[PDB]
Order: sequence, then structure tokens, then C-alpha cells
Amino acid sequence: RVKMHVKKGDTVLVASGKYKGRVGKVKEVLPKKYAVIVEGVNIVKKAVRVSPKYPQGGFIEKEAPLHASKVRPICPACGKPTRVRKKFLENGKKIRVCAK
Amino acid sequence: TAYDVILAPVLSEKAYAGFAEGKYTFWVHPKATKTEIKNAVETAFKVKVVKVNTLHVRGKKKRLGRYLGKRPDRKKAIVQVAPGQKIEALEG
Amino acid sequence: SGKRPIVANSIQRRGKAKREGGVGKKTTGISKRRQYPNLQKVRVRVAGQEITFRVAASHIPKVYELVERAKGLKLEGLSPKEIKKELL
RNA sequence: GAGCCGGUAGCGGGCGUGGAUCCCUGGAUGUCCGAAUGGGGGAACCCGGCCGGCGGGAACGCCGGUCACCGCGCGCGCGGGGGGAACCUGGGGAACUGAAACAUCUCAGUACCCAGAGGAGAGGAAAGAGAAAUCGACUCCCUGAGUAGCGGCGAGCGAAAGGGGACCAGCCUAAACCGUCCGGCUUGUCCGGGCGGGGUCGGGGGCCCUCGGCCGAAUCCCCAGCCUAGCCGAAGCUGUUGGGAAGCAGCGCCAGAGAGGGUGAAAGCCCCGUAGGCGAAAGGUGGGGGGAUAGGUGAGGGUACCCGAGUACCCCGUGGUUCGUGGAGCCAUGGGGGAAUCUGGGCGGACCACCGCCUAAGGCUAAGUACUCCGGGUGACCGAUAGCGCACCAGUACCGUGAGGGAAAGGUGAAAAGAACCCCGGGAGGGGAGUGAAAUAGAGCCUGAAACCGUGGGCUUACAAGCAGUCACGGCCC
RNA sequence: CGAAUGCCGGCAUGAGUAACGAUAAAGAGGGUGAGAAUCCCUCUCGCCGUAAGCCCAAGGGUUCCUACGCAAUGGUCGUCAGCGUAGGGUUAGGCGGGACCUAAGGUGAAGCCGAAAGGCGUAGCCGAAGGGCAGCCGGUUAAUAUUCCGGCCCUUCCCGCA
RNA sequence: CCUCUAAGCACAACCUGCGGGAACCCGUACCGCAAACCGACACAGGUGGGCGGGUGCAAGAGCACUCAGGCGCGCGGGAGA
Ligand SMILES: [Mg+2]
Ligand SMILES: [Mg+2]
Ligand SMILES: [Mg+2]
Ligand SMILES: [Mg+2]
Ligand SMILES: [Mg+2]
Ligand SMILES: [Mg+2]
Ligand SMILES: [Mg+2]
Ligand SMILES: [Mg+2]
Ligand SMILES: [Mg+2]
Ligand SMILES: [Mg+2]
Ligand SMILES: [Mg+2]
Ligand SMILES: [Mg+2]
Ligand SMILES: [Mg+2]
Ligand SMILES: [Mg+2]
Ligand SMILES: [Mg+2]
Ligand SMILES: [Mg+2]
Ligand SMILES: [Mg+2]
Ligand SMILES: [Mg+2]
Ligand SMILES: [Mg+2]
Ligand SMILES: [Mg+2]
Ligand SMILES: [Mg+2]
Ligand SMILES: [Mg+2]
Ligand SMILES: [Mg+2]
Ligand SMILES: [Mg+2]
Ligand SMILES: [Mg+2]
Ligand SMILES: [Mg+2]
Ligand SMILES: [Mg+2]
Ligand SMILES: [Mg+2]
Ligand SMILES: [Mg+2]
Ligand SMILES: [Mg+2]
Ligand SMILES: [Mg+2]
Ligand SMILES: [Mg+2]
Ligand SMILES: [Mg+2]
Ligand SMILES: [Mg+2]
Ligand SMILES: [Mg+2]
Ligand SMILES: [Mg+2]
Ligand SMILES: [Mg+2]
Ligand SMILES: [Mg+2]
Ligand SMILES: [Mg+2]
Ligand SMILES: [Mg+2]
Ligand SMILES: [Mg+2]
Ligand SMILES: [Mg+2]
Ligand SMILES: [Mg+2]
Ligand SMILES: [Mg+2]
Ligand SMILES: [Mg+2]
Ligand SMILES: [Mg+2]
Ligand SMILES: [Mg+2]
Ligand SMILES: [Mg+2]
Ligand SMILES: [Mg+2]
Ligand SMILES: [Mg+2]
Ligand SMILES: [Mg+2]
Ligand SMILES: [Mg+2]
Ligand SMILES: [Mg+2]
Ligand SMILES: [Mg+2]
Ligand SMILES: [Mg+2]
Ligand SMILES: [Mg+2]
Ligand SMILES: [Mg+2]
Ligand SMILES: [Mg+2]
Ligand SMILES: [Mg+2]
Ligand SMILES: [Mg+2]
Ligand SMILES: [Mg+2]
Ligand SMILES: [Mg+2]
Ligand SMILES: [Mg+2]
Ligand SMILES: [Mg+2]
Ligand SMILES: [Mg+2]
Ligand SMILES: [Mg+2]
Ligand SMILES: [Mg+2]
Ligand SMILES: [Mg+2]
Ligand SMILES: [Mg+2]
Ligand SMILES: [Mg+2]
Ligand SMILES: [Mg+2]
Ligand SMILES: [Mg+2]
Ligand SMILES: [Mg+2]
Ligand SMILES: [Mg+2]
Ligand SMILES: [Mg+2]
Ligand SMILES: [Mg+2]
Ligand SMILES: [Mg+2]
Ligand SMILES: [Mg+2]
Ligand SMILES: [Mg+2]
Ligand SMILES: [Mg+2]
Ligand SMILES: [Mg+2]
Ligand SMILES: [Mg+2]
Ligand SMILES: [Mg+2]
Ligand SMILES: [Mg+2]
Ligand SMILES: [Mg+2]
Ligand SMILES: [Mg+2]
Ligand SMILES: [Mg+2]
Ligand SMILES: [Mg+2]
Ligand SMILES: [Mg+2]
Ligand SMILES: [Mg+2]
Ligand SMILES: [Mg+2]
Ligand SMILES: [Mg+2]
Ligand SMILES: [Mg+2]
Ligand SMILES: [Mg+2]
Ligand SMILES: [Mg+2]
Ligand SMILES: [Mg+2]
Ligand SMILES: [Mg+2]
Ligand SMILES: [Mg+2]
Ligand SMILES: [Mg+2]
Ligand SMILES: [Mg+2]
Ligand SMILES: [Mg+2]
Ligand SMILES: [Mg+2]
Ligand SMILES: [Mg+2]
Ligand SMILES: [Mg+2]
Ligand SMILES: [Mg+2]
Ligand SMILES: [Mg+2]
Ligand SMILES: [Mg+2]
Ligand SMILES: [Mg+2]
Ligand SMILES: [Mg+2]
Ligand SMILES: [Mg+2]
Ligand SMILES: [Mg+2]
Ligand SMILES: [Mg+2]
Ligand SMILES: [Mg+2]
Repeated sequence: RVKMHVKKGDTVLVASGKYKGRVGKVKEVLPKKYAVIVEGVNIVKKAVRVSPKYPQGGFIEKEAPLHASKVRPICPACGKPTRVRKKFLENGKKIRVCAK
Repeated sequence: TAYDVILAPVLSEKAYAGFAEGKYTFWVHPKATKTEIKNAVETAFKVKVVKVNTLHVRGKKKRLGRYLGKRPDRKKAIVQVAPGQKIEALEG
Repeated sequence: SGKRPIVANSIQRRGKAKREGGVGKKTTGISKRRQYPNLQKVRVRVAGQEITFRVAASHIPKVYELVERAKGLKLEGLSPKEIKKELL
């Protein structure tokens, strides 16, 4: 509904914060909190588990949601918002112009 | 609507003692809930059930609201002496 | 009371007075209470077969007009419905 | 059109670009109670009958139908029954109040109860209004007008005409007569009963021979359009302090879009959007647009046929209208007397005579108007004691037998990164470590005042007296 | 905003003060536990014993029982609890009700009367710790037991045979 | 329950035994003179029925003690105004 947004599980630039400009991979959309996770915010989760298994070695702990109004998608371009081209039967996301 | 009656058995330390005389107490569908579910247990487990009893159990609970699940009827078969079968002896 | 061929009863005020009255001298009123003027009602008995009405007794000639009839039908036992719906 | 399996956080369990999750529309299943409707019932439960189905079985079972009561027509069938925040009509209908007491009166035909009805209801086509050789249905709004009036002529209540507007529309029925038909009888070339045909101030109609003649529904199928999902929707990059930029600066760009929200803050150009423009297979919806149907086309002159009956009119009793008995008409009508059908009948405010007006005792009739449970937007509307009583799991907890009353209770941060690991402790709670920009932002956690309660420091008091202060000096740490 | 014996919220003071809810009454030794007069056990002591003991209805509803707990509730403490968490637990042809009956009283076809709501009311139906109806004794787990089981007996119905 | 006949059936229908079968819904835990009911309280109050032992005093559901059973009343320790 309103909950649909920029893009889906592809590679995408983030222009947010500390990671102002970082091309991350496939992004794993959240989106009820309107975020993705993609590759940027990598903050440490100081948690054991809920089920006590394979205990604490190091923390290379996982990512964070990264609110999705700052993940600029990519094509042979940089940024350039998505658009809709329909071609009489489909609905494809073509950027401000390069292609694709 | 014959296998929508016998809802579930109960693993319990009392209904492990049902295998010495009289086969195990199932939670039955607490409405449409007759003691003549003998043709709901022998049509399900291919036995010849002599006697069935009946109940009404399982009241309240906290965490903000009441009635722990349901109030489901549950009872048994006093099925004929050793047609007691149908792999039930697992867990007890 | 009832209706059977007419409209139901009404509600009146009373309007007492204690005076001389205008064409003599000064007038007045006293107390405006609700007399409840139940209309004139008479159980009338006619011989369709045994039929009974609560008719208004300014309408007893009207129910005899309703009886001076032959509405083509025999007895179900009670039948004032066909006498009152074949009224005009 | 790529993520989902609701408010999921956890079992990990699956499911999706051969189309899911969702949203809308149409079905299906809808247990039980409830108008409850098979009967009973202390609602959510019991107990049935008939038919059809599973030693699953003839007995107890369960399934799926059907079994209330009332109203309308010919055992047979179509409706009704209850609910709804207000809105409306009718039947009833107070009292506190005000009169500076109070009874008439007012409050008030208000509140409330009951019935009814629907998206509206009401009313409605003149037996009208009242001064004009006039207006021409009804309703609503503004004027009229606080006028005319009513009024213990006190308190107060208070029109209507006219005139501006909105809206617009007129019609069916015995305004008799002909045939039909169960039977009525004194078989009557005829009584009333159902239809049917006639009938609506070439003043009306029916009947008697000139002169022949289609407008258009409120009703019906249609179609836009409207909703009920949505969709496409323009254009900004870099550097900078920073936790973070959109802030600042430079170089731009869109604009039928510079409404707003969120984005780590201050974003026209990141997102959602907005301007603008598309979109309905399915259902509701709707002459707004055109289509047909149903209906409408004794103009004449006559033989006095018919123009709605216990009704009009008169009296008694009252209500309504401005009208409280008054000079009391009118409109309704509870009692009593009781007519005529156009040289009829009513009205024009006692009444009477002229002059007018208009046809009662049968019914329907859109539209404009009131309303706001509902959906949307709008705010010199509120921002958690406010706004609804409820921003939150609230008509809840709690109180009450009951009707009923009826609360409080929002905010971590950008993101849970919601504190791994130690150490004390039984744990709670801490102290480290860690997170984060910030942790006296650490979890019912933003800011977090004051009352209050502590701890540390300065001055000060144990021969003092006071509405606690103030002025004056003096002493002592800043 | 300073007053309304104002309202809502907070915190005082009273105050470590009155009380702690029966003048039936406690004492000790072991446990358990981090911690104990309060929990468990033992051994005395006391108290009721026409109850302060058992059983059933009324009512309350899971308080029952077991295990993990102790912030909260226990007028103290608490390892305990009836409190929190989770899991178990209530078995009936014979007990009590309904597939039976009526009493008062409801409801109520018919019928009556009311402006409407509705008020009556015959039959009928509902209506119960009253009538009627077939059960006694023992054991078992942590909880149920006239229900489970063991013995003996009995009742209704339906079918078949005589 | 016993009985008599109407309707009806007298190829039924009841009755007595003997064989088999079927026996449904709800209640059932626990407290129940109380810390679990009613009194805002683990409240000295209220609460219906049944059993309510023994010995003694003339009897007794009294009273005194005490079986069985159940409690010491969910604050105590002092001191001796
Ligand atoms: Mg498609
Ligand atoms: Mg049972
Ligand atoms: Mg509980
Ligand atoms: Mg007067
Ligand atoms: Mg009055
Ligand atoms: Mg008479
Ligand atoms: Mg889910
Ligand atoms: Mg699909
Ligand atoms: Mg699907
Ligand atoms: Mg769905
Ligand atoms: Mg089905
Ligand atoms: Mg029913
Ligand atoms: Mg009933
Ligand atoms: Mg019931
Ligand atoms: Mg078969
Ligand atoms: Mg069969
Ligand atoms: Mg049925
Ligand atoms: Mg029809
Ligand atoms: Mg209704
Ligand atoms: Mg008054
Ligand atoms: Mg007064
Ligand atoms: Mg007075
Ligand atoms: Mg008035
Ligand atoms: Mg209308
Ligand atoms: Mg009308
Ligand atoms: Mg007219
Ligand atoms: Mg006006
Ligand atoms: Mg006018
Ligand atoms: Mg006008
Ligand atoms: Mg017109
Ligand atoms: Mg005739
Ligand atoms: Mg006609
Ligand atoms: Mg002629
Ligand atoms: Mg069309
Ligand atoms: Mg179109
Ligand atoms: Mg849409
Ligand atoms: Mg778009
Ligand atoms: Mg855009
Ligand atoms: Mg900065
Ligand atoms: Mg902003
Ligand atoms: Mg901020
Ligand atoms: Mg913005
Ligand atoms: Mg648009
Ligand atoms: Mg359509
Ligand atoms: Mg279509
Ligand atoms: Mg319509
Ligand atoms: Mg007329
Ligand atoms: Mg007369
Ligand atoms: Mg007159
Ligand atoms: Mg006067
Ligand atoms: Mg004349
Ligand atoms: Mg007239
Ligand atoms: Mg006139
Ligand atoms: Mg007159
Ligand atoms: Mg005049
Ligand atoms: Mg209308
Ligand atoms: Mg209007
Ligand atoms: Mg809204
Ligand atoms: Mg404000
Ligand atoms: Mg605001
Ligand atoms: Mg608040
Ligand atoms: Mg509030
Ligand atoms: Mg606040
Ligand atoms: Mg709530
Ligand atoms: Mg209560
Ligand atoms: Mg935040
Ligand atoms: Mg800790
Ligand atoms: Mg705080
Ligand atoms: Mg704070
Ligand atoms: Mg100090
Ligand atoms: Mg001195
Ligand atoms: Mg001194
Ligand atoms: Mg002095
Ligand atoms: Mg104050
Ligand atoms: Mg004052
Ligand atoms: Mg003041
Ligand atoms: Mg206070
Ligand atoms: Mg205090
Ligand atoms: Mg003192
Ligand atoms: Mg003291
Ligand atoms: Mg004391
Ligand atoms: Mg003693
Ligand atoms: Mg003793
Ligand atoms: Mg226990
Ligand atoms: Mg504590
Ligand atoms: Mg405590
Ligand atoms: Mg322990
Ligand atoms: Mg517990
Ligand atoms: Mg038995
Ligand atoms: Mg019995
Ligand atoms: Mg039954
Ligand atoms: Mg009965
Ligand atoms: Mg009786
Ligand atoms: Mg009655
Ligand atoms: Mg009956
Ligand atoms: Mg009984
Ligand atoms: Mg009895
Ligand atoms: Mg027990
Ligand atoms: Mg028991
Ligand atoms: Mg015996
Ligand atoms: Mg059986
Ligand atoms: Mg028991
Ligand atoms: Mg007792
Ligand atoms: Mg007790
Ligand atoms: Mg209590
Ligand atoms: Mg009290
Ligand atoms: Mg106590
Ligand atoms: Mg007590
Ligand atoms: Mg007593
Ligand atoms: Mg003695
Ligand atoms: Mg005694
Ligand atoms: Mg105590
Ligand atoms: Mg003493």
C-alpha cells in the first residue's frame, strides 16, 4: 500500500550518514519499519542468544535496518530515481535516464 | 465430521495409566460432544469401544486476560480387553 | 376504548371557571385538568351468525348498513374481518 | 508486483516475479445466543417431532433440511416481527423554573415514554389565503416582526398575509353509467359484492345525433458519471562543522507539482506525496443524458342523473392557530340533534344581507430542508488534568444487587545497537566493560520544575521571647 | 491563581507514634536455605471436641495438587502460602438435575380490556433442596472417586425366542 | 403406579421370563460456620441441612475433661511504672 517504496533485493548506494555514499549489494527489504538492512550500519549486538548455543567467541555481529529514504538505487548511473515504463503489458523500473 | 471430533490426546501421567485398563483420554470437540463418540473413536482407530466417560476441564490464566485456551471436554475409551492398540505407547 | 368503525378517543382539558362571564361582568378560568373523554361505546350484537362489535353508538346505523349485506361467503366461525374490510 | 505467514519478538516451520502477502468486489461456510422463530429457557444452554444420511445401529447418538406468531390474497403462497448516534410525524406528556409568592399562565406541546417510517420524515394540490376586477400545491431560509395580536392585558408568549429565494409536478379513486358474476329472491327486464370500462372546478362528469383527435411519466429497462481497490506522476550533486545534513557555501534543475509528512536535524529536486491525468472485470449507484411503455389529446345544446354521510351544519365539551370565553370565526372532534349534490355546500373573524373566494367528509405525490453512528477533507480547534469518558487492550479495571456510575494510565533512542563478559549480591539492584552523539537517554526510560527528603560545605545558634521580618551597625567564608 | 470546608495528582505533618485484628500458649532439637520465632520433621506443652472435627447443599470459581520462584499480597519475616509461573487434576444407566410430574408464582393459545407500551386470563406449558425414579461396600495416585477398579445387586428402553 | 373401556388394533398391541443389545446432556476439584461464601481486609460479625464419640454431675445438643480429627487464632522479645 503506502508501504511500497524505492526498490527490492538488488545493489544500491546509501547516502545517509557515516556511510554517505556506499554501494552495497542485495538489500533485504524490511519494510514495515521502512528500512532495508543493506550493507551500511554494522553495529554490534551485545547479545548472547535466546537459545543458549555455541557461546561467545568474537562479535562480528550483524547489521541494522537503515531507514529506506536514503538508499539511492543504482544502474549504469549513480542515484537517479526510479520510474515506471509499462510497454503495454508490464511495469518496469527505469531510472532517470540511462536504462534498465 | 468424524475426525473433527477427537481433537487430540493428552500426554499426562494419569493417561499413561489408561493403558493398563482403559484406553487414553482424548480432548474431544467440546460441543457436538456426545458420549457416543464411540463411533468417533472406533471409526478412527478401528477398535471396539465398550465404555466412554466425559468431562469439562481447563480454566483460567493470567497475562492480561483469562481462560487458558479453551474449556475442552476430554475423556476416553474403556475399549474391549486388548483391542487396545494403535501405536499410542510412544512417550508412555 | 376502541374504534371499531371510527377513530379512537381523544384527550380534553377541563377548564373550570368561577365568574360572571363577559355578557354580565368580569370572567375567569380556574384549573385546566385532563378530562379523558372516552368515546361512546356500545357492544352491539348482530346476526351475521353471532357477531359482536364495539361500535360507537353514533355509528349503530352504520353497522346495520354493514349488516344489510350479503358478501357471498359462509362461516369460518368468527368472520368480522370480511365484514370490516368490505367496509367503505 | 516482491515480500510474506495480523498487532510476531521468540518453535525455528514453511510460502512467493509460472505472482503470492495484501486491498476491493462477488459468492461459499457461518457453531450457539439474540426479533429467536420447533417447545422450554435462568441468553450464548437444554428437549423435540417429521423427512433424508453414518452392528456407527431397532432402541440413545450426530449430520443436513423443515417445524414460531401475525398480516394479505387462492391446505397454498408474498410480506411483517427486532435494531439504529441523532433527524421527523403521530399518540400521551410533566415539573422545577419565570411570574421576584402562586393557582390561570410560563417553562412547553420542551424533556421523556410509546408507535411508525425512511435516508429522510412531515405536508401537499385548495371547501386555501384575504382585499387586490389579487395570489395560485406543499416544504425550507430571509424579511414581514417582536408586528398584528394574545396576556392574572402581569410574566411573558407571538403569528399570518404580502415580498424576496430555493425548488419546481401533478395525479389515481363510487369530481352516476355500461356490460361481468358466487348468490339475493316475492325468478325482480332487478338488491349489494368483487373486478373491468368509464369518470377528476369537438364548474366537472355519465347519458342524447353533426363537428375525429397522440402529449408524456413519479414507472421500466439503458448510458455516462459517481463510488467501492488503485495507478502514472517533473527536477541536486559536490565541499563543509558534524554522531547525523536537507543546515552553510558553490554550481544547477523542475514547477498545471514551493500543500504536508517523514528522512539521524533546517529537503521543491531522497521517499511518500501534491498539480495534472489515467483506472473497474464485479457490485452498488444514478433520466444528469437520450428510449418506450401505463396514463392523458342534460367543442357544443339540452330531459334538473352523480359529484365521497351519521359527514357538513347547530348545540354541549375541548385541543390547534397570535386567540387564555373574548365580539370567537376558522381547522380538528369526544357527546347529542341532524341535512341536501350546483337556484347544492363551505369560507371571507359573532351574525345577518350584497360582493367575492373555493369545493370538505377518499388516497398518492419527487424536489428543495433537519440530522451525523459513518467515510473524506477542512481548522486565528485541544496537545495527555486538554480533546471524547477512553490518543494506551475503555465504557475496561474498580464501585453498585440493579438501573447505572466509572477512572487513571502517551513519549528510550536515529537505530534496540534494549547492555555480551566480569565483580559484589540469593536475587533485585548496583560498579566496571560495552553501545550510543548523549546511558544523571538504561527500560512503564525525552525535558524532568516545585512541595518533600537527604548528603557535603560556608555563616550561625544551648540566659533566651517570636506574624519570625525589616532597618541599622559589628563579626566571619566566599 | 492563593484562598472557593475548591478539583486532580504528588509529598509532608501527625510519627517511627497508635496499632498488628481475640488474655486458646508456646518451648526445644535436627534439617532445608544465602537468609529463619514464622517453612518441614521430631518430642513435649496448650485449645475445641453440639466444634475451632467430619459430610452435603448455597455461594465462590481452579483457590485443588505437584514442581520452579518470592518483587508484589500475607499487618512482622518467609525458603512457606491459598501469592507469581508452568504442568496436571473434576470420569456416573444406579448420586444430583434435564430427555418425568406438579404447588405458590410466572408465561399463556382461546377470550377480555386497555391511546400505545401493555394489564388480565381458560386450557396448556414452565416452575422445586416437594412427589417419582435404578446402589452398596472396599482399594488406588499428587489431586477425583456411590463416577475409576473389585465383588454383589438393580433399573429403564430396543430386538429375538418361548 | 394399579385398573376400565373409547377411539384403533384385533397378522397387532401389551404382559411374564430367557437370550442378546443400547443407556444420552449438565454437575462432580477445592473451601464450605470459613483465610476460598456474604461483610473493600487472610475482618472476633452472618450463614441452611446431617453425624457430632467417652466419663461424670438426676437428664441433656448443657457443663468439665478428653477420643478421632483439627488448630495455637501470620507479629514477636523484654520490663513488671
Ligand atoms: Mg498483471
Ligand atoms: Mg459427567
Ligand atoms: Mg490462579
Ligand atoms: Mg383570565
Ligand atoms: Mg398549567
Ligand atoms: Mg345491545
Ligand atoms: Mg502471525
Ligand atoms: Mg492473485
Ligand atoms: Mg493466494
Ligand atoms: Mg489476506
Ligand atoms: Mg457444511
Ligand atoms: Mg429457538
Ligand atoms: Mg418460548
Ligand atoms: Mg441452558
Ligand atoms: Mg452402511
Ligand atoms: Mg441403517
Ligand atoms: Mg430439527
Ligand atoms: Mg412480487
Ligand atoms: Mg419495528
Ligand atoms: Mg407550574
Ligand atoms: Mg414562580
Ligand atoms: Mg411560591
Ligand atoms: Mg404554548
Ligand atoms: Mg421525500
Ligand atoms: Mg401524505
Ligand atoms: Mg388545486
Ligand atoms: Mg416566518
Ligand atoms: Mg410567502
Ligand atoms: Mg411566496
Ligand atoms: Mg411544473
Ligand atoms: Mg351484484
Ligand atoms: Mg373508473
Ligand atoms: Mg349532441
Ligand atoms: Mg445505455
Ligand atoms: Mg464513460
Ligand atoms: Mg479506488
Ligand atoms: Mg511514481
Ligand atoms: Mg517523484
Ligand atoms: Mg555537528
Ligand atoms: Mg519539515
Ligand atoms: Mg533530534
Ligand atoms: Mg521536505
Ligand atoms: Mg492527478
Ligand atoms: Mg458495471
Ligand atoms: Mg458489467
Ligand atoms: Mg436508486
Ligand atoms: Mg366532492
Ligand atoms: Mg343519527
Ligand atoms: Mg362553520
Ligand atoms: Mg380583548
Ligand atoms: Mg346555484
Ligand atoms: Mg365547508
Ligand atoms: Mg375562502
Ligand atoms: Mg361558517
Ligand atoms: Mg366579513
Ligand atoms: Mg416523498
Ligand atoms: Mg432547501
Ligand atoms: Mg481522518
Ligand atoms: Mg496548542
Ligand atoms: Mg499540534
Ligand atoms: Mg494525560
Ligand atoms: Mg483525558
Ligand atoms: Mg505531561
Ligand atoms: Mg481500552
Ligand atoms: Mg459487583
Ligand atoms: Mg528516533
Ligand atoms: Mg545484573
Ligand atoms: Mg522517573
Ligand atoms: Mg528522564
Ligand atoms: Mg547541613
Ligand atoms: Mg539571666
Ligand atoms: Mg550564649
Ligand atoms: Mg519585642
Ligand atoms: Mg495551589
Ligand atoms: Mg476565601
Ligand atoms: Mg485571592
Ligand atoms: Mg489531596
Ligand atoms: Mg507522606
Ligand atoms: Mg504521642
Ligand atoms: Mg506510645
Ligand atoms: Mg503499641
Ligand atoms: Mg484455659
Ligand atoms: Mg479441653
Ligand atoms: Mg496448594
Ligand atoms: Mg520485596
Ligand atoms: Mg511481606
Ligand atoms: Mg530454595
Ligand atoms: Mg498457585
Ligand atoms: Mg447401572
Ligand atoms: Mg437418581
Ligand atoms: Mg436428548
Ligand atoms: Mg420437566
Ligand atoms: Mg397454576
Ligand atoms: Mg400476564
Ligand atoms: Mg405449549
Ligand atoms: Mg425434583
Ligand atoms: Mg427430590
Ligand atoms: Mg479430593
Ligand atoms: Mg468427587
Ligand atoms: Mg440390592
Ligand atoms: Mg448398549
Ligand atoms: Mg467430593
Ligand atoms: Mg453445617
Ligand atoms: Mg479455612
Ligand atoms: Mg469476602
Ligand atoms: Mg464493613
Ligand atoms: Mg488472620
Ligand atoms: Mg472470620
Ligand atoms: Mg444458624
Ligand atoms: Mg444435670
Ligand atoms: Mg460446650
Ligand atoms: Mg495475628
Ligand atoms: Mg500488669
